[PDB]
Parts: sequence; C-alpha cells; structure tokens
Amino acid sequence: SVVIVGKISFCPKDVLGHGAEGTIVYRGMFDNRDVAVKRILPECFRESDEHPNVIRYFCTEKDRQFQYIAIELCAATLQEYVEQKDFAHLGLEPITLLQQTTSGLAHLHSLNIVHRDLKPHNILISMPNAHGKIKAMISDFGLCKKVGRHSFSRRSGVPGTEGWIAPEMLSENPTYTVDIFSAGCVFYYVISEGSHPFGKSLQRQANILLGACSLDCLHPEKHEDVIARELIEKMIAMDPQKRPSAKHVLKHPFFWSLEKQLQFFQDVSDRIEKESLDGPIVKQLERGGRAVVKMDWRENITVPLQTDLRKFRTYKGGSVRDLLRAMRNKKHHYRELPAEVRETLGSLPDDFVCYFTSRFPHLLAHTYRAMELCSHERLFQPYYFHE
Ligand SMILES: Clc1cc(NCC2CC2)c2ncc(-c3ccc4n[nH]cc4c3)n2n1
Repeated sequence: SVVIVGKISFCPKDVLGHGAEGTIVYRGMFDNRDVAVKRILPECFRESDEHPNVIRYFCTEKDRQFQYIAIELCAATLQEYVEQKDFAHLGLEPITLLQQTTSGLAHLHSLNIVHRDLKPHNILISMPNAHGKIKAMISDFGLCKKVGRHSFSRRSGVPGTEGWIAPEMLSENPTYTVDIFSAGCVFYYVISEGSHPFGKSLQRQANILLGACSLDCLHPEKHEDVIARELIEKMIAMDPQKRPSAKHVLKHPFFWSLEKQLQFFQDVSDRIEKESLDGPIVKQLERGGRAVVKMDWRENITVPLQTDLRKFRTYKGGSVRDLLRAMRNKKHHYRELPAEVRETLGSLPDDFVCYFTSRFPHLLAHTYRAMELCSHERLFQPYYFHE
C-alpha cells in the first residue's frame, strides 16, 4: 500500500518511530530521495542557509487532517555508531565525523542559532549517498532506540537521554559556549569509544558543576592523545569564556593532516632560523623544552639519523629549536641523503613526520602553544584562528 501527498509518498506499514501527540515517522520518498516522513497535527501560532552537516527539512505537504514533512533520512545515531558491537564505519572515521559535526555547528553559530542539547542521540549518521559516502549531521530531534523503531524528541532529559542534560540546566541566555562544552563531551565520547569526560552518570552533574573532568583514555606520552587532550580540555573548560568558538576548534592540530603537521614544523623552523637565541620567540620555545626533547633528542632518534647528524656540530640536543632545524634540514635535503637515512626516516611527508611525533609526543603541542606569539603573522594564519 502507498500514500501520496503532493511530492511526498510513503507506505503506512514502514513505521520508523513515534513521538508526542500522535506524531509518527515513516520511511518514504521525496524527489527520488529516501526520506523520513513525519506526519503531524499542525501547530498554531532557509533553503539558502542549508549545510551538509545539518539535517535538511526538505518539504511540507498536507491533506485535510495532517501535515507531512519530508526529512533527510539517517541510518543510525552517533550513540549507535560509538556503542553498537561490530558497527561498520563505512569509510567514516571518528576525526572526520567530529570535523563534520563541528562544521555543522560553526554553520549554526554563524546564523546565531544555539543548539543547546547537542549529544550522541541527535548527531545522525546519514544513509550512504550516490557516491557511496556517509556523513554526520546535527539534528534538532534526538533518536533513542526502543524492534526496528526509534523514539524521537526535541526535549532534553527524555528517557534514554539521561546522562546528557542541556548544559544551561547546570548553571544569562544560552550562548555558543554551551554548544562547545557539549561538543567537547561528544569529542571525548567518540574518542574513548563510549565514556563521558565527567565520569559515570550518578556523579556526572556534580562533577560538571565543579569542573572535575577525567580524560583517562588519553595517554600523556602519545602524540595523538596529547593533541586531543589539549583541545578537549579547552572545549569543556569550567569557565565558559575560555572555551574556543566552533571555527576556532576547526583550526586545531587535532584535525591537521600529516602533510599539514610537517608543513607547520617546517614553517616554524623557517621563522626561527634568523631569530636570536635570547629573543622572546626562542625563549617561549625553549621553556619547558627539556621534557619535550627527552633531555637529549640526539639520544632518542635512530642510529642512521644519529650518524648523518654527527657532522652538524651546530645542532644542540637539549634544544627544541635545533630539533626543528634538524627536521627542516633533512626534509629539504631528503633527496640528497644517504639511502640508509631515507630508509630510517621513510617517505615524505607521512612517515617522516611520524618518525618525530612518535618519538617526541609533546613536540607539536608545545610548538603550537609556543608559536602563538607569531599567530597574527601571515605565514601562520593557516594554523591559528584570529578573533
Ligand atoms: Cl524514528 C526515525 C528514524 C530514522 N532513521 C531510521 C533509523 C535506523 C535509524 C530517522 N532519520 C531521520 C529521522 C528524523 C529526523 C529529524 C526529525 N524531526 N522530527 C522527526 C524526525 C525524524 N529519523 N527518525
């Protein structure tokens, strides 16, 4: 059986879920798209602003009783993506998912919209498009699994959504900073494969009020975890005014490709070449630098790179600057290096950069913080967000 209401069709047997006041969601079609079709009693009293990572409400039609609303169809929630056993990613990896979620949020904030209740239940994973690709999209309605059915609601604290309360309830009208906190919590949730940064649910609110977060799954000597921690801690900062904007989160190293990581190192090295050892920039760079370099970096690299460097009496092993200079030197002269050196370093850029970030897990985090001094400069505008 089939119901046609203008440009929207659906089969009444294909029920996906139920909502309040006899609202119902069916699977259907609109304009050769598979869509969710929400049927509602009408309540009384912008296509040009669409974005791939915010859910689309395509069309509204009506018969004599109901309105029918065509809505962009999801395969799963982020809750299911993260939690379900053996869930196929289908080519959508966590960092990309979070990247897309933050883009949708930056878009909403660019329109002066605050979500206020961003959680795993309302970040939806799309059906695969014509090109076999899936995406994250932020929804106003959250979905909670209940066989082949889901409850949908816009409300915070409905059954199923208990450990994710709207941040405004744990505290001025809501600003972007509530969304960033929630995003920060979602970031950790995905990365930790289901944990909350404010602990188990019975103590979670109490922990949020005091800023007692614990990012235990992030190892303090792994480059990827050092970067993720750096960002996530800023996003869930107890003080709302220290939280970065969505566009600011998007510029963070957490999202940089290996090529971009290597280019950053190359650029700071170029920037600090003629800089005096006693100037403000090199001082910022050498402060706390002994731990970053593992006291002597020349004792923490491979024997073939060690041997090739021995000629360079210039490079000091206690120095963060000289490690960056050694890196930039060997990237620039890579072609002309001995076979054994190209082999130990591996290919440009991906193996090369990982040679150093695996050995020196604080190098990028430390260099990123230190080089904020040059953030307004033209060369570094790709790496930092400006107000
Ligand atoms: Cl019950 C439901 C189920 C969906 N997919 C199929 C399930 C395997 C996952 C699904 N995809 C989008 C929506 C949706 C999205 C925004 C809405 N606003 N009001 C109602 C809305 C409904 N749903 N709902």
